[PDB]
Amino acid sequence: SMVKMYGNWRSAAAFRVRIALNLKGIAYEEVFLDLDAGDQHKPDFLAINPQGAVPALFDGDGPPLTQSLAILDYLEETRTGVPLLPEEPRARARARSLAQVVACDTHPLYVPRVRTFLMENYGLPRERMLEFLRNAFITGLKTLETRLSNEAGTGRFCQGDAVSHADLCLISLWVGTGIFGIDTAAYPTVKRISEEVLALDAVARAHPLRQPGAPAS
Amino acid sequence: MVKMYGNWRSAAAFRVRIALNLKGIAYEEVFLDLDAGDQHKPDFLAINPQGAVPALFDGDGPPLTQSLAILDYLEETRTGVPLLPEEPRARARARSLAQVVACDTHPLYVPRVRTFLMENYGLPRERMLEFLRNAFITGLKTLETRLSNEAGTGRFCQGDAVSHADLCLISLWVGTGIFGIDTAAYPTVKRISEEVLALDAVARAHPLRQPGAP
Ligand SMILES: [Cl-]
Repeated sequence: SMVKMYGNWRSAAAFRVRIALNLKGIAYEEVFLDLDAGDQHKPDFLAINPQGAVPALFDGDGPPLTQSLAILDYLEETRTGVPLLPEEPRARARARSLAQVVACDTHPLYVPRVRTFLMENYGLPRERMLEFLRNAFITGLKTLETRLSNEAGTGRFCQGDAVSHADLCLISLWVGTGIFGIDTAAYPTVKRISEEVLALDAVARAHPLRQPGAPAS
Repeated sequence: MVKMYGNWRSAAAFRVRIALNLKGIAYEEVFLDLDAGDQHKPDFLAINPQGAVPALFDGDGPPLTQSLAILDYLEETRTGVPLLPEEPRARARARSLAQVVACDTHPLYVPRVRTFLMENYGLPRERMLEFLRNAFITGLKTLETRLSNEAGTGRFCQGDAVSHADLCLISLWVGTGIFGIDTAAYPTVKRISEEVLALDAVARAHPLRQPGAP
């Protein structure tokens, strides 16, 4: 009778879903887990989510929905009022391709499990592990800047003049440049669009720094 | 006609190749040699700034990249057997399973990452491969748990019809052979993978049956 999300303040995947829920006007409650303190591995949570996935979304009766892109499409197909994809198939594919530059090629390389594995498996200090994270960000940001700057499809937003899944993924990476201290001077098109997206109430309300567990700044 | 810049070993190219065959879409594949640095030539960076495969040209217009986006494009613009169910919960489940591979697992073992680990940290190949192995095992454990215990699984990942979930699953499964990952602990994954492999459209698209393979 109300959507329930299990999330985390910092998670880019949780942020994407949170934005979509807000943009579409879907009432929900979010439960915040500490992913650094191993809440995702606790048996009581595992009782409702065996593989421990965050974010996890419960939409009334049914098993939970996981994986941020799959969830975004689920919301698109079940709540159609404010569409977050265009209608034309090539435009949809481009928007999804841009989203996946982030959600497939970039973000999975900097999740907490990877950060901890690099340190624990190789004995790398945090300072050296972060070289992997920074490289992921920079590689992704370079691709997005080139594509957004040179391709005809870009408008006010990543694809045309309507917010799409591409923008939700883009802003989720952009906020990470703040959280993880990546220089963004070289990506002015990414900046312009990210600020355009961040100016929206639905996006700002969902910002990691406005969630429980966040640091001050 | 459809034209794909591909590679024999690429899991992402394999996903797309399977869909083309299943849906009765003819294609030309250009096989890049990624050991030889074909992905890094200007011509190709022009096509894909990411320096990666696959890239798909569908007539005129710009190339399409990202295997999941391409799979949905093929679903939406072509006829041929559906590779997603009709009901949104089922579609979301299929996509989620696909994304365990395509988001959480596969991006950790692509060539650019293997090369970065060796070059940036000076890791020997054998030590770099621990990162690759950990990715496979992590994804395989997640898939085994989900597929074995969730009600949605049938003959295939989602119900009894092949979907995007299976194309991604088998793209991981074939890598267990190529990269030498033990699979004894994932019997449900094995069952479904061999079910999918039995389909001639999938068997034709197998990495080891592509030009450039050993
Ligand atoms: Cl999952």
